[PDB]
Amino acid sequence: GMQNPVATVLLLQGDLYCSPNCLATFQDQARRDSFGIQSKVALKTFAAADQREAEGRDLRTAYNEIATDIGRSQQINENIIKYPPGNHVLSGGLMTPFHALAHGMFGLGAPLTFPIQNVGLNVDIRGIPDVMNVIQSARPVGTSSLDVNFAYDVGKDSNASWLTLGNITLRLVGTIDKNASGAWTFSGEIRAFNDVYDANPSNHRGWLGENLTSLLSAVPFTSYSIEIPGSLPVTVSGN
Ligand SMILES: [Ca+2]
Ligand SMILES: [Cl-]
Repeated sequence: GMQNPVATVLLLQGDLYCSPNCLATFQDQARRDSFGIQSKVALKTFAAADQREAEGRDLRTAYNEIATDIGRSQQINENIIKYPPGNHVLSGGLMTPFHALAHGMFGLGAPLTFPIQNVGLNVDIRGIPDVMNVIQSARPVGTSSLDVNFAYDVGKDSNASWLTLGNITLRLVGTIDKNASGAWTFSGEIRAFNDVYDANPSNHRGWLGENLTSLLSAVPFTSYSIEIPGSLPVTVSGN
């Protein structure tokens, strides 16, 4: 099998970590070794696997391949997988909040990218009064412009992404075509402002739970910026 027991345990735990049981299983591991080697190596593997999912790979395949590669070493220390130095990208998948968590403890404060299309937004503008108020403000019949920003609870769409981002600020930018009737169409795009990730584990207590938050309170962290590049084209109409 593997050249070491850390990789062996990773492969054994694949069915649980690459599932909805990931958090509970990781909490149990962290409790067992006091956020020790196996826990740190698991967390780094999650971040690596998420990175690979962001690049187009299958999560479980990516996870298994990283564990297998760790398995080529006879060593068992926490550096048998290194948190890489370059451009980290969040996939929006199962392991994304773990990747963000990993980044606060291993990423040296470097910015991370969360492509807007990976977040899982499904913004219903008609459900946002401050935006609808601006839409339906003093406008000429014909074409006019809209460019406004609004807070958004990402949990409206993805409890998961929420674990990483919480609230963010979105920008709606485009043009409105309106009738002499008062019927209108908006065509444009949603963009997102950068989000500060506060890597203090007390900010993550609800998700991480009592024991893990306690264990991580002892570990150094550096907060960082999450860049949320790109645009989501959208169309909205009303009266
Ligand atoms: Ca936020
Ligand atoms: Cl070793």
